[PDB]
Amino acid sequence: MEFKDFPLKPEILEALHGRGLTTPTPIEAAALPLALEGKDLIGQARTGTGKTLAFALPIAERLAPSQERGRKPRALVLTPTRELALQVASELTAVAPHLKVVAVYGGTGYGKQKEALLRGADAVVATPGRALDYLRQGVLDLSRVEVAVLDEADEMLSMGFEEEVEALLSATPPSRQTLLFSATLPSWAKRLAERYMKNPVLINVIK
Amino acid sequence: MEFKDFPLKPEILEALHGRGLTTPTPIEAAALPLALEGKDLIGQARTGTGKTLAFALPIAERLAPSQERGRKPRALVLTPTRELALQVASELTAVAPHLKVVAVYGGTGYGKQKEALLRGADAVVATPGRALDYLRQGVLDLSRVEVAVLDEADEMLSMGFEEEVEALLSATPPSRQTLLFSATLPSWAKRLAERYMKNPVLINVIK
Ligand SMILES: Nc1ncnc2c1[nH]c(=O)n2[C@@H]1O[C@H](COP(=O)(O)O)[C@@H](O)[C@H]1O
Repeated sequence: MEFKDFPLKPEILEALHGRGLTTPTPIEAAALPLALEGKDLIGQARTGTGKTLAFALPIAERLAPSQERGRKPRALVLTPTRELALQVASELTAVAPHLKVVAVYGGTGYGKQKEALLRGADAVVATPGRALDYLRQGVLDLSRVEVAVLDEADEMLSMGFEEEVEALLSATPPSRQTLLFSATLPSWAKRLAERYMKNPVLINVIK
Repeated sequence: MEFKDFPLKPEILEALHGRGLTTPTPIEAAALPLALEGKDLIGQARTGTGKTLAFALPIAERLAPSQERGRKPRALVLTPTRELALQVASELTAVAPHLKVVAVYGGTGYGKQKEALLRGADAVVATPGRALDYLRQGVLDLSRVEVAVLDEADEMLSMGFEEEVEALLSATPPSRQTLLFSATLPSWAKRLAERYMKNPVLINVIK
């Protein structure tokens, strides 16, 4: 199946087409039917392998546009690094032209990102330490998150973000959809699946 | 996604709708994009009903009608039990109305099944012992198999059919597509995968 073969809004298919994005990777191909219907998934694939559309398209498809000033984000993507936050945000912004996407990461000041959150966001793509700095401040409100994504969860674990990731997920409604990407499914990932996911389907494309 | 949302032939969708089946189960939904594109998959789902369309629809879609007298099957579905051979043959028959499906199983004589095979077959659904016996007789020819399915591999193991299943797989062309369904993924299944499958994606829906 090409992306054209999935039940995607015409505007999303045209945004894909324009970027030369035609063909889901195998993890995407298997994940999309479930993810598009709101189901929780664990995607296990070789690190850095392409899987972004497995969560970006479900976010694009699930979230209608909003103009409401100071609205809280309806999608949260946690990723380990600024570099991945910037790359994912860019990919998501391109496939969800209707959504306000804000990247959040430390190693710079608070003002700029604080002002974006306070203005409005539909999707936040965040490194966990900086994201948590915001929740306890009262600036990041996670009470409307509909879709949470854990990107490169093994790296988040190796970096020592376990407690931050958990606290951030705990600040979201358990009624959300959760998508977990882990190369190796270590004990922490399995704890996440048990504590923070609902009957998640495992898709493993490490051949 | 409903079955109508996949790229299936209209006559196959009509066959499904005529059986009252509109919606894939999660295993079916996640499997179909890859299976319809000819890729190998391991589907980990509970024993019993709920998985047939993950292999029956790819078989229906992949195989064009043929009228050749005495033709050899292009799909082989192995089941652990005689009851399931009959059940799966019936299910496949219904969704592939353009194909001749022949059930092969013990617990009865050899004549009717042998006559059916000699007349010709597009798909054979078999228990492993009877299938290997007909292979040895030169009645069942597996040289044209394009799709091989192992439905309920765990029971095949517990019943002691490992040798027979491996011999049958070995008798088919390695160019084929292979779909393996297992509730537990025991070692034997993993070694079958390693030997007989091509970079399979694993999809585990067990709750
Ligand atoms: N279906 C798809 N087609 C093309 N590029 C994709 C894709 N899904 C996906 O995530 N990408 C990109 O592929 C990148 C990874 O590619 P890699 O490093 O494995 O060559 C990801 O970071 C994305 O930028």
